[PDB]
Amino acid sequence: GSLPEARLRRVVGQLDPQRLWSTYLRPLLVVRTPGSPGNLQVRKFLEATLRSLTAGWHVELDPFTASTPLGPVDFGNVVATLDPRAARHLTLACHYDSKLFPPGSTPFVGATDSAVPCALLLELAQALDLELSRAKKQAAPVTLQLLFLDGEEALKEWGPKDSLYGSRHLAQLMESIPHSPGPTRIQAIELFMLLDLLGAPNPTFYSHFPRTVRWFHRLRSIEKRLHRLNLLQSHPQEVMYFQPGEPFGSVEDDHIPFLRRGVPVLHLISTPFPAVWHTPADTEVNLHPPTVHNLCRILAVFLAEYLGL
Ligand SMILES: COc1ccc(NC(=S)NCCCn2ccnc2)cc1OC
Ligand SMILES: [Zn+2]
Repeated sequence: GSLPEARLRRVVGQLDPQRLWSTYLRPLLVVRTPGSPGNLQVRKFLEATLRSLTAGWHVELDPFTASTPLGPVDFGNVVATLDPRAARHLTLACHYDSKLFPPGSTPFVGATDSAVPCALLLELAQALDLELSRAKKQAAPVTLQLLFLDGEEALKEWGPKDSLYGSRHLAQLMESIPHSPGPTRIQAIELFMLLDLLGAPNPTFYSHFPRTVRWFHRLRSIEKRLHRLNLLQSHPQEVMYFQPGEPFGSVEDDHIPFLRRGVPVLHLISTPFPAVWHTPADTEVNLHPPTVHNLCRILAVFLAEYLGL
């Protein structure tokens, strides 16, 4: 089910690039390492923004303390589920923490990693609010869930035990909570789409999981179409972002604890990584706004086709 063209143009017209940039992105671009005041302030900002949406999302924190290389630290995942009555949901996810670096440099704000992914989820929820509201009122069978995960990044060196604090905790939590039909909230996740490392110029994505390749092909088909319809900028070839063929390698990320429990995953991560990755230069001024908005348009069409909005 692809959107009719006139309806596609209306959905793209519901996006507001200034809102995405100023209302959703800019407030995130602060140091927000786990346990920090700035991380708490970004967590509160995400929650209050999500609760304001007219669709009436269920918004809850998953708070926990875990041992880290810095000692005990408190983490909190933000979990927004549009209709908690629904059997299942499309889940879109990203991490809202920023990686800790030691004092004495320009502060690391992780603009691509992952402030842009967070702002994209907020803008999609806002831009499709009316249709999401009306689909919930119709008791649609598949709802939408947005996860803003804390503690993706290593606190002092990446490995199985110093990374993915929020996603490890949340997948285990969901496994422990019954859901109908379920039998647990893990089985309610129909597709887990993880956005990471977005906003740099010239991203390239590959399909990381054969099991979900049909959704990857759908994103490619949407890129192609929007290009044809003169709705992408700085996009001189038909297919630039969604590359065919095998990936250059897999990337450990917040999907792992869900993948291991049998959840279907699509990993929407640029590979190669942004040039600025894990340097202090991963900032607003180094983002490529036309690429951010192109990605937002592709995702908005994807979301509207996936949920029948
Ligand atoms: C510089 O290019 C790379 C460096 C390392 C890896 N390998 C892994 S397993 N990375 C895990 C990344 C986790 N993450 C996501 C966001 N911030 C951190 C791959 C890279 O290019 C494909
Ligand atoms: Zn990172």
